[PDB]
Amino acid sequence: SEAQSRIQDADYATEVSNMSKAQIIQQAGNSVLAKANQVPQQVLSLLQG
Amino acid sequence: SEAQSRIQDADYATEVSNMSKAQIIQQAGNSVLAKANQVPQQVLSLLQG
Amino acid sequence: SEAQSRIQDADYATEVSNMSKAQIIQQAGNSVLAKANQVPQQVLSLLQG
Amino acid sequence: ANRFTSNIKGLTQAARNANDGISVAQTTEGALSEINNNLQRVRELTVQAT
Amino acid sequence: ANRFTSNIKGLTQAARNANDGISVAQTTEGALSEINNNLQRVRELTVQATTGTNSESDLSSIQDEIKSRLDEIDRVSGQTQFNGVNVLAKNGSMKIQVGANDNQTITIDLKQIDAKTLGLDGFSVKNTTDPLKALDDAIASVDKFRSSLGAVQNRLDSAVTNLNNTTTNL
Amino acid sequence: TGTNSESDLSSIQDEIKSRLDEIDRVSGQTQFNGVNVLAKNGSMKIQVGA
Amino acid sequence: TGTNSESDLSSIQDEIKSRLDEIDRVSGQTQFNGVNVLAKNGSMKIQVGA
Amino acid sequence: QVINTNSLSLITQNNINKNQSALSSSIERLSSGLRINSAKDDAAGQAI
Amino acid sequence: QVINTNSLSLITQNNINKNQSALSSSIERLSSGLRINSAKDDAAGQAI
Repeated sequence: SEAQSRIQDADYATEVSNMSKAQIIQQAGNSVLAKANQVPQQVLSLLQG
Repeated sequence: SEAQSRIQDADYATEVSNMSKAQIIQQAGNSVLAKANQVPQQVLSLLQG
Repeated sequence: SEAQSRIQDADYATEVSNMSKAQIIQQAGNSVLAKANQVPQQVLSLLQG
Repeated sequence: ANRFTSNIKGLTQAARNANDGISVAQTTEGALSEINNNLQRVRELTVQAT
Repeated sequence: ANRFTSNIKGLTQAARNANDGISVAQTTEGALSEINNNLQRVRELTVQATTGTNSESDLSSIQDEIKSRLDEIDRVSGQTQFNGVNVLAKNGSMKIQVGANDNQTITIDLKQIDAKTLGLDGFSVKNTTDPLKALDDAIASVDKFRSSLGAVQNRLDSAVTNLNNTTTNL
Repeated sequence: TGTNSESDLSSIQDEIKSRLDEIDRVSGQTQFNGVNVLAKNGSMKIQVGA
Repeated sequence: TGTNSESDLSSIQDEIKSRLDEIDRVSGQTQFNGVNVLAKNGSMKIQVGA
Repeated sequence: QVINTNSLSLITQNNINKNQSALSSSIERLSSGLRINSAKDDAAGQAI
Repeated sequence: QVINTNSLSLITQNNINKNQSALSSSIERLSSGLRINSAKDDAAGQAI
């Protein structure tokens, strides 16, 4: 049973750290996507004058 | 259920990006239309002298 | 009594998840409605010049 | 997607139905346990009487 | 540009297609997991039954439970269908279009998993020689199919990532 | 794709046949100055000299 | 590793062979503008002058 | 200045899609408590 | 990013439902004091 635990069970500390890092990455990517979609707005300024 | 989600549901990132691009295209087209309608004014200058 | 509970009582995990999802959908719909009402403004620019 | 939704609803309803069968089996098992206790006491009484 | 647009549309459609194969493999793997649990319980039952302490009625009850779980295995095999395809009812294969041109398929394999194709046809513990060996053989034979399904899932995921990158570049 | 059932293939073929019929329609119908340009192999000669 | 049995080695080899086939497929099918770049040693000449 | 293609947005979406898998796997492992939840994970450890 | 389906939540609910049975059985065995509280447990041990 202890061997099966050493094979299949997960370490909660590592999983928590990875999940927190993934959440931070997701929010950062969302913000960067917002900035990227905001970038092309200067063409409207070009056409307007 | 997750298969049905992978089939019918939409990814909001792509939809938001396409919506922003479409809005920019619409505004640019409106500006170019205004310029195109302003083009024919030179005939009035020709007739004026 | 257990048989009645298996029929008439609710499962709180599912209800909470559905509540959260419904609230997210409602706020998303409100934002999309605001943008949809914002869309027709381009005709004002068309008329202005 | 229409077929998938049909399958999802059918499976949910099927699980709901199976819960009823589990309940029926539980009730019958309880009744049988009481009958077993009565039969055991009857056997003890017969042992005393013979 | 015309050829580029054709390639973009084809590759996007191919990624969408690969998602379907991923879903098929996931569903089949879930069904296999349930079958594995039933087989494990049956093995425990046989271990309990092959003892001299048990009387004939006890063996009859154990056989009743074992037969019920075997019928459950057979039912889960037969009834489980995905998109009107009984995956665990006949040896076959699927060809997942993961490319823009023709003959761009990743082959998924499906094995008929049931009592007949596992050696557990007529498995009884009352009035079968070497029951535990046959049960272990069936467990390993479903584990092999599960491993193949997992490998196919990994291949499909890698394909989806590559198609996404290629579509972006083109 | 192998996941598609027969009805799905039927729907896809229906739509494809509709678009092919549309292509044939647009080919046959387009007419410039009483000339069906995309209906017959031919040639036009434009006088660009005196 | 010595702890792995023959069935475990078979499963690992199955996954390895699948990934090698995926590598070969990605190599063969990667085509740009009707050119299979990762399928044959060659060279392209880009005109960067007048 | 192209407004018919937003390549940067495509790159960002690709990175987000790449990230999604790690988050999904981490949450699944935390919920189940088992590192091996499917044959895609190891399946040799799963057979053992 | 899908907000119409919450697959991860479904997995978590499935795991919780799986766990419920062990807790229920353990509490029943602790309260009653007998390992075989019903026929679904063993029923061979129960007949004996």
